[PDB]
Amino acid sequence: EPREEAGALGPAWDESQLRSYSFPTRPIPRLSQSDPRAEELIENEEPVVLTDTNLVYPALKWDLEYLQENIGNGDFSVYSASTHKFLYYDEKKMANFQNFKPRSNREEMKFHEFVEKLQDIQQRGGEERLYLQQTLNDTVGRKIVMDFLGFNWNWINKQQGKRGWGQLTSNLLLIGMEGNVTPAHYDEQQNFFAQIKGYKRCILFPPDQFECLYPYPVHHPCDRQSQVDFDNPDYERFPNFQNVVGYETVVGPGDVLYIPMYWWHHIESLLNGGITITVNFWYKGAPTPEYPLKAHQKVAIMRNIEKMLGEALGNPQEVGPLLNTMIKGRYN
Amino acid sequence: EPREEAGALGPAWDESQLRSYSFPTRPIPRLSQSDPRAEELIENEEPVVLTDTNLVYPALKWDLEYLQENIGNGDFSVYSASTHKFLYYDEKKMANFQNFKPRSNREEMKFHEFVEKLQDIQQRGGEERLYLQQTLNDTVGRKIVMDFLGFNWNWINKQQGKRGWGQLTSNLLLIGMEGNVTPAHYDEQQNFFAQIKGYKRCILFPPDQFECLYPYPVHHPCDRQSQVDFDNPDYERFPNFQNVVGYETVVGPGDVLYIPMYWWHHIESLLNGGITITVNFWYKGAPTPEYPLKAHQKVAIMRNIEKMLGEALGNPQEVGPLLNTMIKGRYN
Amino acid sequence: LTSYDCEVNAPILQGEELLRAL
Amino acid sequence: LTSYDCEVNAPILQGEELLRAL
Ligand SMILES: O=C(O)CNC(=O)C(=O)O
Ligand SMILES: O=C(O)CNC(=O)C(=O)O
Ligand SMILES: [Zn+2]
Ligand SMILES: [Zn+2]
Repeated sequence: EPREEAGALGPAWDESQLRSYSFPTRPIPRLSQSDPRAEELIENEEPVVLTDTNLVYPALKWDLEYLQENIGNGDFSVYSASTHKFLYYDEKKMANFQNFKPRSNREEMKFHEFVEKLQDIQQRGGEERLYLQQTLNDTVGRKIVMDFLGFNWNWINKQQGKRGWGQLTSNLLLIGMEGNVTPAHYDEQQNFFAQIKGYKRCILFPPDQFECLYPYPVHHPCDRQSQVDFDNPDYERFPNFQNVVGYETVVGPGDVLYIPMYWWHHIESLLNGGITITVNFWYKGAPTPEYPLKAHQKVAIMRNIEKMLGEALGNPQEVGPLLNTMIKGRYN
Repeated sequence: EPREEAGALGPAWDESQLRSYSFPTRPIPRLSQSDPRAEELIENEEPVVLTDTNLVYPALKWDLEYLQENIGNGDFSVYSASTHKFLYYDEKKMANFQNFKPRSNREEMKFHEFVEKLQDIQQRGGEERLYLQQTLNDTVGRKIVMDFLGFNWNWINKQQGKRGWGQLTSNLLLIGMEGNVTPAHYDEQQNFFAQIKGYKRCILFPPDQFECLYPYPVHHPCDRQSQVDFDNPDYERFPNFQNVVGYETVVGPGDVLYIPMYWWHHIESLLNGGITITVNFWYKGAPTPEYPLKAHQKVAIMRNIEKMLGEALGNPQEVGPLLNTMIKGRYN
Repeated sequence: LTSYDCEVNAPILQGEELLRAL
Repeated sequence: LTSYDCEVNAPILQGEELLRAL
């Protein structure tokens, strides 16, 4: 049930703002950072929404005006799409799949340019959609630098130390239009996902649901993304999607969602909820040291096999036929 | 067409002595050792029957009486079976497949014991079948040692040198009853197969027919053997067996069949042809050094993947499910 | 085999380096 | 990956060793 905003400002959002899907879900726990149960969850690589870390406390005031004024003159990657779905793709892998035609294009622009584009669409009632996704770097301005420095490093550093994680590799700034969706995928890093403006519905699936989510081949540009179209699932090609079960939540300003490494996640900015802003914190996982093997370890194994085969055969397109040749009449 | 034996002794064998199968074949070339075409074939890892190497010239006089008298008091492995089919199995791998029940059993005995058993079966009109298969070693007697030393080492050593092969690992003595069959399999060594007494029909398939022959899993005791029952093929489990095409020949005393590493072979002692005797020469292949990859190289790759997965998962029985999980909805 | 890389839905100063520099 | 073992339908003096000894 949607939470009530302090001061009797009503419900933060309602059901009608959620897209509808074919699968059930259970709620991710929302807990205080001081609650031992939250620590148990993170330690165990299970998701949890933390309500009071103050992780990005100083960014809570951010909005397009403040960012345009302070974020510098660096370039920003902005994706453009004609659908609500922003399927991630790896440009470096495009050569090996000449027939893949991305539904979204990346354009580099200045922040003011991004803001202007958002304005032109609104005014012209256009259907175009934009999603800015850009790692925070040295070119940001003074005020932003001050804000960044005011993040709760004390808490997040203890988290990094307590779990044996590797280094912070980056913080991605995500600014999206209402209704935008990042389709289901898994990342190979641990993520603290800090919501700043607006509301995002996050649906997660554990690594042991690999069989139900059907990731693209490792050498395909959509490596790590699910092939299933959540809006129109093809149960013929992906029969086990009929067995998928999610853990869901809606995060708002101030909330931090722990998205554990290898966990699938589908993220959507609420319909009619305005622009969203998020900043993530990506950490390399702990080192690989016992049976029985964990689901995520098996996933690590499958990726490696695919990778080795691709190199050994000299053509990634030869990966499938060999695998098929290996199992038919033998293991299936 | 069956050859004519010197001195007008008639046909060496006839069609009625061949078992019947569902697939077609083409003849393997029979050539003189001095013929350049024979050298081209071996160089290219293609089968050839050499008619005049004199490779085991001194063994042409061997028969059960001479061997019983001269082969020593060492132990001999003898397989016993109630079917004509002597499917090879690796005893060391039996623990990992508790449910595999071999159709043949191995018994160690003295040569005279083997000969006696052959006699008791004949006399008692029994249906039992025996196949002796034993590596030649130090315990053989003086006369046999003399015979072995008289093999044409000059020719076979040049062959080993010309092809870059590794060392002679062994020579297997095979003594079989008429009608015995060794079902289709591939060996990881190069083989010069020297026929001594009786006639054997040898049907070979190139390594690129892997998809049609359906070898057992690498960790299964029948690793390297085809799962298809040539006498009653199940086209439902093994549909591509309907596309298999063999290279066949019948070898007799004095002939040497080159069976190239990784080539499938099915070997049968002619029906009503009496006992057969053969001695093989197994050499390690040349070293692994260019695209496009050869069929046998791909086979090498598949074995390795299976092997690595088995070790990595800690249970070979987990190999299939992981592979299946890797391809369904992804590569198939 | 059990070893893993660090790929995510973003291309490869930032992270730890950004922070320390600041 | 392309590397291979030397397994055949027989268990593991003989071969080269038998010959030289003789
Ligand atoms: O917020 C989004 O739309 C996408 N974010 C992620 O997938 C992520 O942070 O790992
Ligand atoms: O002769 C036989 O029955 C079996 N021989 C082989 O499979 C071989 O020599 O490689
Ligand atoms: Zn992600
Ligand atoms: Zn063989």
